[PDB]
Amino acid sequence: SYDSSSIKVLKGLDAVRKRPGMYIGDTDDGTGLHHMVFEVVDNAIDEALAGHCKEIIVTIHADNSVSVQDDGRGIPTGIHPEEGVSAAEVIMTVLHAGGKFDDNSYKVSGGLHGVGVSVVNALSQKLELVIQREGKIHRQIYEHGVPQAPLAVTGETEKTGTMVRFWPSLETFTNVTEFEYEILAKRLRELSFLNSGVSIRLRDKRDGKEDHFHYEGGIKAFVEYLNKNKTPIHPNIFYFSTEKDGIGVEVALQWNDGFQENIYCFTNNIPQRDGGTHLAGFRAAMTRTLNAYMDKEGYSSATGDDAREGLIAVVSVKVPDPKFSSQTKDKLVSSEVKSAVEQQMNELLAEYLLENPTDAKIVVGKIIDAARAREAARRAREMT
Amino acid sequence: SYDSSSIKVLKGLDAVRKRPGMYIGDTDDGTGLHHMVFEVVDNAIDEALAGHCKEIIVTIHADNSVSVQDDGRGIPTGIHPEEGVSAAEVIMTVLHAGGKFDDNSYKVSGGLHGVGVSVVNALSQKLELVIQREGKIHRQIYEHGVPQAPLAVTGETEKTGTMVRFWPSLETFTNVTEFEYEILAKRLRELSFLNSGVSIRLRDKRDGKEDHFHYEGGIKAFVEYLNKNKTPIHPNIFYFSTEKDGIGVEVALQWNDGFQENIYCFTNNIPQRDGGTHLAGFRAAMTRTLNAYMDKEGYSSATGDDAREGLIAVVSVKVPDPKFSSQTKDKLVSSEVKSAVEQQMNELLAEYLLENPTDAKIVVGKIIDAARAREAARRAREMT
Ligand SMILES: Nc1ncnc2c1ncn2[C@@H]1O[C@H](COP(=O)(O)OP(=O)(O)NP(=O)(O)O)[C@@H](O)[C@H]1O
Ligand SMILES: Nc1ncnc2c1ncn2[C@@H]1O[C@H](COP(=O)(O)OP(=O)(O)NP(=O)(O)O)[C@@H](O)[C@H]1O
Ligand SMILES: [Cl-]
Ligand SMILES: [Cl-]
Ligand SMILES: [K+]
Ligand SMILES: [K+]
Ligand SMILES: [Mg+2]
Ligand SMILES: [Mg+2]
Ligand code: NA
Ligand code: NA
Repeated sequence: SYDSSSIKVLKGLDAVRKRPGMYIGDTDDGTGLHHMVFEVVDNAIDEALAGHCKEIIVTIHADNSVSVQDDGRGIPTGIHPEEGVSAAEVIMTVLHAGGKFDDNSYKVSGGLHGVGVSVVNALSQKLELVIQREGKIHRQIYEHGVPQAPLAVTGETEKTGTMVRFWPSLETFTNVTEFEYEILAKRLRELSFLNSGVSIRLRDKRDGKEDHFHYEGGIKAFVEYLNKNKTPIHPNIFYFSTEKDGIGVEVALQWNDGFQENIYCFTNNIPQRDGGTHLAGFRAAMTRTLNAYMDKEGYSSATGDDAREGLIAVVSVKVPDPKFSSQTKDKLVSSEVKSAVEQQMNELLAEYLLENPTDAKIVVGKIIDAARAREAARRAREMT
Repeated sequence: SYDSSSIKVLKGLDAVRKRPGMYIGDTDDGTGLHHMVFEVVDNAIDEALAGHCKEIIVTIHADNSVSVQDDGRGIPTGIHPEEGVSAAEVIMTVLHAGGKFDDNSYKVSGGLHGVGVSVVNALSQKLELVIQREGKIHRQIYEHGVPQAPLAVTGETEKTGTMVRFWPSLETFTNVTEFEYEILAKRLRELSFLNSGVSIRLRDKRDGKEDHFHYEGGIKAFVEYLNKNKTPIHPNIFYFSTEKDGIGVEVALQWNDGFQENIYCFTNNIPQRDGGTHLAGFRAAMTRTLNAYMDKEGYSSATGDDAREGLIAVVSVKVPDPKFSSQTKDKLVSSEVKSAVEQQMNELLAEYLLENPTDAKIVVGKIIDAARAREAARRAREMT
């Protein structure tokens, strides 16, 4: 019988547990599990982007929980007038609730959906929240998203910040259920490059391992680190940072003598594994600008792929209201960011090539050599 | 000032309009726009999977709206006791509300989130809903998701079905704002192959163009259609359909003399452009089974990629509760479907090769030739 009683409305966080795929991704291969940490980290990084957080401490506890402490402003603790409970509880228990739906609290933020930490809460057998703010320490415990008591003052403090510790639910997560130090370290190291001046610590209470990430030199240094084990073919890393028409575009890149292409794209410090409009705009501008240079200099045929070979690049955009295809933010689907990246790249890359002739001639040589190798491969295939 | 007044809860469908990327995808390149149609179509296809719908009519109207009519059971019209309005209105106005959170109404369905048509409604300047059910015709109009009046009986009928017509909001959709016949036709043709016995019609009132898709022969015929403009190298399409351990696995495939790999994956008739665990399980089983055969027959080194070359395959799984990484369902993230596909493929592909020696020897030859071409390409690159 298919009728009005067949229609069910999922309330609170029930939808997250029912359909975890669309909120956290793969609950079996470990990617979703670690994404739980990243949602919490991203919220602390947003306090850092806002200029309020200078230290983030991530700890893997010996009981397989993870905590993230920041020294930001603290999650608001006061009673939310409409909802009638602490704003912190609203944040933790309500989907599409948060402080990033305008630019008053965070001018630019990786967070935008009002979903992330409420997902972590929904999918955690236990979550502990400690907030330092307005001279007071506040604490609350959740179990499978359900607050055990209202947020309560437990003492006094001169400090501000938020600590979230969570124990993932094994009713949701399967197979890969332990946290992997290196997965967290990779992301935190990257975040240090992306946030100069923010101390990021990782501590593993299981074996005593720890790291302190506080790189200077930003995404240019990130490119150096990424080319460390490789062989850069020219010495001057191309770098710029601009802010035009509301959009920040920061790019660093350098070619090596290998044959892989590694372009790391970020939007408000969140990586897009699956690329997007920023990547599209980067590729379009590289192809145009190199072709223009080779034409002008009489080095001209090479395609976009030949320029890709041996390339390491970091593309980091800052966008007031970006659009991602999912909660996990693997792909940027904002057409105006393609235009911004493409335009800034076309201008500044052309200038780089004019200002650094030694590097330009090396890169042209590399593109030519890639095109020659591609044609030889093609001819060899045809002939078998 | 960052405090409890900074925290905002988005209600009703406001979150969909605020953050359309995570609900419909790209609102500028036309993919999201057409996805609006596909959400409505998928709901009608689910009535077909349930055995209640035998005809679906998709119409592109001259005012740039689209309608989808089905002859299924009809969206329930009775008052929802908890919500206090028609179940149809709950469906249209509430996220994570629907009839696919258990298997009582639809044993297997592409729909699972309780989100799709409410998104279409949220992002439409106008939506018209007409439901035929329990001897009555019911109608309701929405504007930007807001019902203009409660669902009302407008007359009598011996028929059942649902008609949704929507006019997309240009406050959300930009650039590509007109519907493209061929985009809809591709998907509807595919759905006809996937749903033998369901008549699917497409009509364009702008120019009078129409199609009637009612292919027989299922996914085997789909493979024929896909190889039509190519040159199959062996005559017997590998095909099976099984249902084991709660999971349906249906595969058809055939090699052609070209060099592309085209594997079309589906879960409950919804395509995964970005692949997933079904694709992973398919690839794993092809590699194992071909290698085993070549070893046994003394034809053995070829990798998984060499088997990929010239391959056309359709992989269609039927899953009680699949997991997708997003509302647009581009990627299947269900580890148990990898195991089911891999296991069924290993068994039945091995049998196919034993039963069809002429085809097996041709395919082995092709894999060998691909491996030879790959090595020649590699050697040619190294030598430049
Ligand atoms: N560490 C923190 N410090 C201060 N405020 C925080 C912190 N973590 C969360 N918040 C607040 O809680 C809100 C909700 O967080 P969350 O559910 O993660 O959604 P979001 O960050 O807004 N967006 P998203 O992560 O993309 O879903 C944020 O918008 C902030 O207002
Ligand atoms: N054409 C239809 N015929 C009958 N029932 C329908 C039809 N369209 C929608 N429904 C009902 O409306 C519910 C909500 O649809 P919708 O918001 O699209 O979510 P869903 O189909 O359940 N899941 P999803 O599409 O993955 O978000 C469905 O689960 C059905 O119960
Ligand atoms: Cl407050
Ligand atoms: Cl009813
Ligand atoms: K939230
Ligand atoms: K719905
Ligand atoms: Mg967040
Ligand atoms: Mg649906
Ligand atoms: Na914002
Ligand atoms: Na179901």
